[PDB]
Parts: sequence; C-alpha cells; structure tokens
Amino acid sequence: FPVTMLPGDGVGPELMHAVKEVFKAAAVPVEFQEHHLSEVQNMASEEKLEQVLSSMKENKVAIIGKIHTPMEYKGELASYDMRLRRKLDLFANVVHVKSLPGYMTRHNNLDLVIIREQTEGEYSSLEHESARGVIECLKIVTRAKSQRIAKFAFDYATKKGRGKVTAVHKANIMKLGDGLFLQCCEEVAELYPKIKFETMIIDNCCMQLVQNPYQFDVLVMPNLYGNIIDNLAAGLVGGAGVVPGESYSAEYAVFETGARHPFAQAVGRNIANPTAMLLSASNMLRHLNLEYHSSMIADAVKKVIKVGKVRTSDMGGYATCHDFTEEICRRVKDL
Amino acid sequence: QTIPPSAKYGGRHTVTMIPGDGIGPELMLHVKSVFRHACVPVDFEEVHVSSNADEEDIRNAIMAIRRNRVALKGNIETNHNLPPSHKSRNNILRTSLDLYANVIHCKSLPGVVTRHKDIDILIVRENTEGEYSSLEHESVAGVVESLKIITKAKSLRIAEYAFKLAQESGRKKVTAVHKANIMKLGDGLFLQCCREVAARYPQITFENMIVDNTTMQLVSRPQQFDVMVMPNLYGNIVNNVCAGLVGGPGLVAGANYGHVYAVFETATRNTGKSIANKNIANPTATLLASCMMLDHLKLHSYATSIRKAVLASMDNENMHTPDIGGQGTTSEAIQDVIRHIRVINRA
Amino acid sequence: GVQTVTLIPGDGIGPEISAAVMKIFDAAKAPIQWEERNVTAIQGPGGKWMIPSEAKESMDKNKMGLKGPLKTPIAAGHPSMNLLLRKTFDLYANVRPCVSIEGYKTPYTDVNIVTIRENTEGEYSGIEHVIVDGVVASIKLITEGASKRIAEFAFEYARNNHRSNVTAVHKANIMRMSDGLFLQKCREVAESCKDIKFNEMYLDTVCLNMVQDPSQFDVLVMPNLYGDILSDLCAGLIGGLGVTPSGNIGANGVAIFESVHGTAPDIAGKDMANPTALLLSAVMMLRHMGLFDHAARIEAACFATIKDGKSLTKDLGGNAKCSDFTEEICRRVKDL
Amino acid sequence: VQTVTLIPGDGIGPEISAAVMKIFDAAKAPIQWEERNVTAIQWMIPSEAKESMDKNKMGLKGPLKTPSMNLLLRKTFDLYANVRPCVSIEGYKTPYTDVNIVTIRENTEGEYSGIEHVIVDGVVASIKLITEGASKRIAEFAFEYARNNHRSNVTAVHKANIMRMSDGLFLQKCREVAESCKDIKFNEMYLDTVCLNMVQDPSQFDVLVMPNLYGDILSDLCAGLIGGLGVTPSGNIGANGVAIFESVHGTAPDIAGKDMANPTALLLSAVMMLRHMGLFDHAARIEAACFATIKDGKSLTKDLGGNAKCSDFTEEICRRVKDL
Repeated sequence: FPVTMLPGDGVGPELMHAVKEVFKAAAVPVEFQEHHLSEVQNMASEEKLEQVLSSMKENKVAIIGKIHTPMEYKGELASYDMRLRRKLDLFANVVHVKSLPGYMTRHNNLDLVIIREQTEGEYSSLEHESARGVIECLKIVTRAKSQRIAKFAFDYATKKGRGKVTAVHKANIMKLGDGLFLQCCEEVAELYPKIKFETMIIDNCCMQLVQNPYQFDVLVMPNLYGNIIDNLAAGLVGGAGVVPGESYSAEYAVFETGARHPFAQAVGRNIANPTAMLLSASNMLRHLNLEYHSSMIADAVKKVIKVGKVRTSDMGGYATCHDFTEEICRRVKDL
Repeated sequence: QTIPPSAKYGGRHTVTMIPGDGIGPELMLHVKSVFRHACVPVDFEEVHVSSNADEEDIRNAIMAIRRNRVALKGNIETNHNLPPSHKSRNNILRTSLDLYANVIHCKSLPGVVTRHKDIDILIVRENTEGEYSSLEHESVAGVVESLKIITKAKSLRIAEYAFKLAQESGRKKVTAVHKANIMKLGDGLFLQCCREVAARYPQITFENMIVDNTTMQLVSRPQQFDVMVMPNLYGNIVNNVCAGLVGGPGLVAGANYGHVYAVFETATRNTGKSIANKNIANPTATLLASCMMLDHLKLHSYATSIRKAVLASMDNENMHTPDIGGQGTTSEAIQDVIRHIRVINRA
Repeated sequence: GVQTVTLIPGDGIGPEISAAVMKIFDAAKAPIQWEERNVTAIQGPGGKWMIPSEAKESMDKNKMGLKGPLKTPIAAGHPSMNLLLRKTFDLYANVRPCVSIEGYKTPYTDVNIVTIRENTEGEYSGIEHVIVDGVVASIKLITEGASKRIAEFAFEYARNNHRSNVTAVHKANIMRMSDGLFLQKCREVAESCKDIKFNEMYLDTVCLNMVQDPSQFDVLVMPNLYGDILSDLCAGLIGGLGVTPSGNIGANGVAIFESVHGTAPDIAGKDMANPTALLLSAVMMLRHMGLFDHAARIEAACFATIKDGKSLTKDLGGNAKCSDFTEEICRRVKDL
Repeated sequence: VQTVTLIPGDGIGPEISAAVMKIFDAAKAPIQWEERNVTAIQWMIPSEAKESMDKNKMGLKGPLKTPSMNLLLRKTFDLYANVRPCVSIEGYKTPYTDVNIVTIRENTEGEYSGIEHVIVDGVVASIKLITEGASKRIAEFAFEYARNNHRSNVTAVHKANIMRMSDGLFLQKCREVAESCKDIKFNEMYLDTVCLNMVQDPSQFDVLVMPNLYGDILSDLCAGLIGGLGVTPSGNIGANGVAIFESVHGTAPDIAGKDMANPTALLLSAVMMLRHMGLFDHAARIEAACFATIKDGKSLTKDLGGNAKCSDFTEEICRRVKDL
C-alpha cells in the first residue's frame, strides 16, 4: 500500500512524474512516500538510510532512479551509493536485458539477464598513499557474500526456468581474487545439476557479447564486472534507460533504471525516455502481487513501442517525454 | 574426522611428549626420571619431532598430539628458511591444532635474586590474529607495506580466556596492553573487544594501558601487574622482558592452549644448540612446564609437591645453572630436587 | 636502406603464416630483415623466470620485433609468456587499433578506433593478500610516473597519426584516489598538448555508447585492466582478436608488434589460417618505423583482397587456403 | 650570541622554562631566548611559530596537553629522528645502576601512518609502511651521532628473521652504511634478544637504532630504568638542520602553579641542545653541576623526592654552575 520514491538525480524525478501520472491513469493503489532525496546535490542524507531505512523497514519495497555518483568532489571516504546499498544489504542486482518488438537495434530477439554483486569488490572506496604519487586500492571479495550472489544466480534460473548461467572472471591474473569467487560458484553449481554452467574470462565474454550474445542466457559476476557489463548489454539494446533494473536486499525489493543514465544527453529538458523505470515499476507491481496492473502496463508500453509512431531521440524519433507518457496513458485508457 | 576420545586407561594418563633439538632430549629424560621417582601416573608417548626429516613424517607426529589432548615439548631448531615459506615447525603444529592462546607464567623465585622481588604475572596473547602479520608486499621498489590484522572474533576468544583465567585462579586485575593511541581502529577494536567481556566479570577489576608506559611500569614496580593481555605482536616484548625480570629464559614455564587441545612449552624459546649435552642447561623452566601440565590434568597434588620442591632445590646457591649465574650441573639439581622430593602419600 | 626485425614465428599456424607475411614483404619490395627466434620460457637460477638470451640481444639491437601466437604453460607453476615480455622489456604502452573492414559483413560500420592500454603498474601485478579465513583482497596500485608515462605516449600517437580528439576513460568517481591521480596527470598532459582535443567519459558510460554508435570516438586511454577488456571488447567490432593487430612499446626505442589470436592447433599446418591479423601488426611496425609508403601499399592490397571477396579463409567463411590467400595479396602488392 | 625559539607550554611548562633561562643566564650560556606559543589553530600552527624555527633551527620544548601536536611538528619539518639518551644518575637509586645508552627512534614511517582499513564487518587492517629512504637517512644520522659523541658501539634492533621483507630492508641499509663508515663498531641483535638483555645487564649496550614502533616502546622503556620521563632528555631532528629538544613527561596539572616540579629533564634536553650545537664546555659545566646537586642529596623535589621547592633546586644549581 505505502511505497517510498527516491528520485535521485538526472531526469529521474521527471521519470518518477511519468510513473505517478501513469499510476493515477491505471488506478494503481500505491501511496508513494517519496521524500526529498539521497545525497547528490542534497549532500549526505546523511544516514539517509536512517531516513531511508525506516521507510524501507515498513514499506519493504521501493524504487529509485540512479545516484549517478559524485567523482570524489567531497571528503568521500567511500562512494555514498554503495553505502545505502550496504545499509540495506542490496547484495543482488538484476538487469532484464530483453530486446523489444518496436526497437530494431543491430541485434533482435534477445532475452538475457545480468546478475550482479553490489557489496564485495573494488566499490569500497578503499585507498591511501604509499609514497609521492604512488596510490594503492583494495578489491575486497569474501566467501560469505560470494556464495550469496552465487546462490542468488541459480535459484533465479529455476523459478524463471532459465537454461544456463556463466560465471565471469579475470582470475587468471587475480588467482586469489576471482579464484575465490569462481570457486564459490563451482561449489554451488554442483548443487544445481539440472542447470548447465560455464565459466568465461571477462574480456573474452565481452567480445563474445559483441560477436554472438545469443549464446549465453544468465550471467553472474562481482561488483566491478557488473557495472561494466550492465551498461554494455543496455547499450547494445539501444539505451541504458529502456532496460530496467532490480535489486533485492534481505526481504526488501528495490527497482531502478538499468544503466546509470544516458550520459551523452545529460538532459533535464524531458527528452529522456521513461520506458526503463516504467518497465521496472511494472515488474515492481508484478512483485506487489498486483500482476494485473503490471501486466496491463507492460502490454501497453510494448505495443506502443511496437507502433513505431511515438519515439524519442534515443529510439530514432523526436518526442517529448510527456507526449510519450500521454500516448502511454492513451493506450492504457482504451484497454 | 576419525578422531577418538583421548582416554586414561586404569590410572596412567597417556601424554604425548616431544624431545626436539639441542637441550630438549637431555632435559626430558630428567622430567621422566623426576616423574618416575614421584610415582606420577603419567605415561609418555615419545615422538621424534623435527630437524631430522621436516617434510611429511613429523605429520604422522602431529597425530599423537591430536590423540591425547595434552602434550609437553622442548624446542625445534628453526627451519633453514631455504623453503622460506612459513613452515615454522613449532608454528605449524599450533596452526593445524587451532592453538590460539599462548600463556607464560613469570614468577619470582626466593632462591633466584633479581633486581626486583615478589613478582607474579600471567601473560596472554593470540597467534594467528594477534598481528604478527606476514604478507609484506613490495608495491614498487624501495617501498614495503606490512598488514597487521585484528579479528574481532579471535580478539574476544582470547579476551574471554584472559578472564576465564582470572576467576578460576582467584586473580584480581586484568590489564590490556595496546597502542590504540596510534592505531585507533585496530587496537581500539581489541580494546572495545576487552571492554565487552570486562562487564561480564564485574568482580574482576579491569584496566587498559599503552604498550609504552606498560614497559616502563615493569622495570619500576612490576608487582602491580596480575594478569596482562595483548595481541601476539607486543608479546615478544612483554614476554622476553618479564622473562628477564624474574631471571632468564630457563625459568619461565609456557603453554599454548587450543579450544580443547593443550600444549606445554618453555617461557623462553632458546634452542641451546650451543650447549649440546653439556649437562648444563637450566631445567627449572622445563620442570615448571610439567608442573602446570599436571595442574591441567587436575592432579595438583603432584604439581604442588613438585612445585614446592623445585623452589626448594633452587634456593641453595650451588644448584643454579650457568645461564643464570651459578656453578652447578643439571644432574646435581635434578637429584637435589629429588632429594627435596619426599615420598608424600609409597616406598 | 634495409632494416632488421626479430621474427618469432611461434607455435601452431604461426610459422606457416609467419612465412606468408615474409613473402608479401618481398612481394612489395620491403627492405626488412628476418631474424627467426624462439622465446620459450627457460629456467633460471632458481625457478622458471628468464628467456632465451639469443632472442634478447636481438631485440636489444633490432628494437623492433614481430611476434605471432604462442601456446599455454607446461605446468600450473609456469608464468604467462606475455608477462615476462612486459617485465623484461618495460612494455608500458599496449596498442590495439580497430577499423571496420569494407569487405566484412559485421553489423557495425565506419569505425576507426585505437586503444592505448597501460601495461605494468596495476591489477595485473600479481600482488594479492589473504587476510583471514575466507577473506581475499586483491591489490591495485597506480603510480605518478607510469601514469604520466602512458599519458605522454598516447598524445604523441595522435599527434603522429593525424588524429583529432582524445577521450580519457576511467571510473575515478568510485575509486577516487587511484583513477583520480591517473586522471589528474591525464589532464596535466593535455595542458601542454592543446593541439589535440581532450575529454573524459566514465568507463561504464563509454561501454554503453560504444555499443550503440562506435564511430563517435577516436583514440582511448585507460589503465591496464580496463584496457585488456575494453581492447578485447573493441576487438569484437573489428572482427575479434584473430583478425585484429596489436602493439607493445618498450623503453629505449624497443617496440613489439603482435597478434593476440590463438595458435589454432586443430587446424595447424592445413593451409587454412588467416594471417591478416598479425600481418597488420607488421603494418603497425612499418608505421612506427617509417615505411608508410610501403605500409599504405600493403594495407591497401590487404583490404582489396577482402573487398573483392574472391578469396577468403574459412574463418571468414570462404573456401580459399592460406596459400591461395597469400598469393592473391602478393599478386596485388605487385600491381601497384 | 645565538637565538633560540622557546615555548612555555601547559602545566609546569612555563614554571620550569624560566627555571632554565635563569640557570642559562647563570651558566653564561650564549643564548638570547625567543618566546613563541604554538597552540593548534584551524590544520596548522601559529605562523609566528612557523617562522621562529625556520630561522633559529633549534628549540626547547616542554609539556603539552591534549590530532596530536607531536604529529604536527613531526611533519612540519619532517622530524625524521627521535633521540633519547638515557644515563645512570648516582644518588637517584634505581635497581639499574650502570646504564649509558642512547635510543635512536626513527619518527617518520612505520605503522604510524594511521592508515587503517575496515575490510569486513569486524576485520580491521592497520598499515605498516617502510621505505628505503627513511631507513638510509636514519642510518647515516645514527653514525653521525655516534662519531660526534665518542660512542663506541652501534646496534640495529630488528626482527628481520620474522618480517623478512620489512625489517630485512631496514637491516640491509643498516649494513651498507657500516662499511662506508666502519668508524664506529656495528652489530645486530634481535628485538626479543635486546628486550631480555636490557633487563639483565644494560651496560653491554651503547647505541640503538630501530623503526618507529620498536622505537616508541624502547624509548620509554630505557628511560624507565633511570627513573621516568621527569629525568629523561629528548631530541627530535628534522630536515635542513632543524632540531627540537623537548621533554616528554606529562603536563602534571595538579601542581602546575606550585613550584613543585623537577625540570632537570628539560635542562638535559637543553644540555642535549647545547651539545648539538657544539657547546661542549658550557654543557659540561651545566650537566655535571646538576649531577652533583642530586648526588649531594639535599635539594631534590617531591617526585624524586626530597623536601624543597623547584626554585631551591634551581637556586642551588645556579650556585654550583657559577664555578668551574
């Protein structure tokens, strides 16, 4: 019933506005508790999580955009975006990469998924100076959380009925680093025999994604490899925004845009495409046990994109965001 | 695993014993002879330990220790380090045994006169998390990073041991040793690790102290200390210093405990390779190791009659060993303690 | 008039197409000497950590060398071949360009990208450290000099190849100190190189836009790990590692030009291989040395054979052989 | 005539700093003093304190109360050496009677980078940083202090058998200066060996160098043999000839304004300061004068402690320093 919306930065709020109207145009009974924002321009929540967690402790579901990160302007011991993720234990990150009937990229009829770790790995902001101009950073990767994302990778394959996962790695140079990770995968993969499984080098995997990505179905990787391949698959489809995203911490469920943001446009002019959040918010309503609204919203968005009439600068056309949002609610009205 | 229960067949507890290198064997035989005269129901399982074949055989030698939960050992010469890969013969055993706590007992000896008198101190420290870090990689040439590690878990396990030690023994003060004023997080973690357990034994007064002033405080008024505890890095300092206060390495019993396993070792880790079969080595530490080894088998009656003896023989000036400033030989001491050792309770 | 190049034909199809390259060079009147060397990792005074010296003093004088594909390690303990080549020759800059092929049906057209990859300080350095049970930590370090070093080279390449812009790829927003000091020196180099446009895009943002439209880029720069994956990434657009050339630049004028594709022993010696990948690394050698007049001729006839489509290797789908492929390019560099 | 930047400090700090300027006036010490305060501001120091030492190159420092100020002056001039000469004191009865050793304590690198890292929720990692640089420099400075003080033997305390890379490199450059300065005797000895030998017979020792962690603990230890920080001189040296000669004892606020202090350490920090600038004759008339006043056993103060006031202990030295 009650949900909290954290617009973040970018056109995220402009996108949240598109959902709010699309919700009021689809009789969606969710009283949003969006409250201000987390970091970015606002600065440290701080402990936004305290502000943030208390809402999540009650709502147990939310949806945000992208923090988009600060590039170490502030004291910034560690990236703030991970910490909220840590305070909420959002160890898993799910990216639905599903080619869409309307958009005709250089690759069609694809339906993969990116499973991603968000707590262990180099995204810890850990560093220091050894000498004059000699800096040292630490990639953290531990067995406890490596299992949980390895565990996460496989139960996903069963409930959705997927075929095979493939653990990504560069352990051939970090024998201890991705080797520990890769073992926790092959340790768990033994426990899922009705699931084919592979391991692939990262650079070799990325090059296969540009030659033949149809070969592999589910992928699991640590934090750095996630943010890398995330924006890769989203970019191949067309834009980071169109592909949605999901991140589950504890019993809580969080949805957001797939990629961080369409960086090149960097626009607050409402030109940005809201398909991404909408598809994620639809997949949210599918989680909220309200499959009807999730199903009907996804149906309208898909067919509308399949119409080829209304499109934005990313999708080959030129439409305002609220023009598209209106034609969304237009095919939502007659249905 | 396939591990059985260590059992005591009809009287004699069966204890694992390791001779070692250098002074090790020539002392153990007296410890045997001391026991055998004292009619101590402890049988001894000899196991040749190391510097003869430290490759895979010693390992069949681990097993005897994993069997009987209690062993007494001498020392093993350090590996040449040609392998230069860990491989501390002594250390490996305490790793594959999960021997976390290391305990020494510096006590004053009425027959051994030192600069200070009336001293009784129990020292506690870890082994695999009390800093003493290895690793040490070279980022670029001329630059080396060392990585001292504190684990909150092993810090409380060694902490609880410090206090489980005090209550069963009737002590009164546990004093933490640290450098939290420089490494606020590492040693402060250990500090707050101590504070947590310190509230679970409120009868026992608790105090902290910086490693610096603590060393100063020893050479001036060491009697204030009752129980001290630190991570394994600062130990080498406190140990060897508290060792020299009441005498020398040949007077301090030692012990490495595990969660179940218990090993008895000398206070000072000296090979004595230079005093090989000289009938010279100070036995009083090695003997004291057997004392607390009997105290751990809950046979105090014999450890007490042994302990009162070795203090007894030591007080005559003639029995002291060269390493502490005497003119006698071990054979006289062992027998003089045996003289001192009366037939309590035999014929 | 003539020049010396230390040739390492290698394993598998390598020597077969290594001689195919040495023929097209004589077919285009190329003044180049071939000093055939093997470089298999010999054992040193204690382990496995040194090379055939006979190949070493050659490079220490020839300065330029061509390396083909090489096989795996005899035992787990043996180290990576290209690692000692890095440490024994200080190959800091790792070069891999990618240009669309007019006669290749890849669903990506009109790209012309070059990657500048840092090669020693970095995640690739073997330093890692176990902390406690089940707690592993890798070591990534970045230094002022080698960052300043890989920088001053990449700008010279664009200055030396008529390139226009330069983009700095990083994620200094997240690993702030490391990539930041990399970036703060990247900025400090464009301060004296105002003749070349310069910008910075986040690494995750580069990948996304690199996927949708690739031509919107020129040459790219990054530290080691990002390189070894983005280079293989960008390789797929240009037809993958097998058809894409590469380069490694060491100190004291020492350069290295290689293909990255495998050695292919399941098709070795059957006259099927596609030598064009390393053949272009030879062209990169001609470009770094100065025979553009001879480099532009071969790169043209190289493109012309692929453009006509009359002869193609089986990896390109065709039915021609390596000799059939080598001869049509030889008979083409003659018609110039 | 030479100028010295002085600082009063907290507690008995000013009450004893003037007891020194009054005895240096009585010793005919060619010193015109220069009084600056240094209380932490903004972080950095007063600029009028920053300038005062950049010209004078020397300074006498006293007790400071509670980042740390000792860390600031460290990096302000790159204090790369903490020196502490501990010497027996006839009269002052301590169970250690034949002592004469100077602890050299490198003050730059080591685990004192404060650089700690939480790794997981309960795992903390502190960094120990060791460079070839700060070692070779504290190696040359040790040999220059030995030569310029008639010192016989120089030992390099270490545990290089343990930290085979860390303490090994420290020792590696320890030897390299010894052949290029065979002038003074040089030997090595493991820390735990020194720690035992220190409490058995300190006399066998002479001069000791070590990295920072061992230095801070060994420094307060070697002092503990003679009586405490109240009788312990202390000298820090930095780049470009700068030098600081502090005391180390606590501010002792319970009797700050009482004239119940013992400054002798701060004096021997100045007698040390005198001996650093070649004032052997004037430091030889001051040092032995204070030795005799304690050796007489009449004008001692309360932490020693007889029954007098800090001025009486100060007045008898002025009576015994006016003679040669």
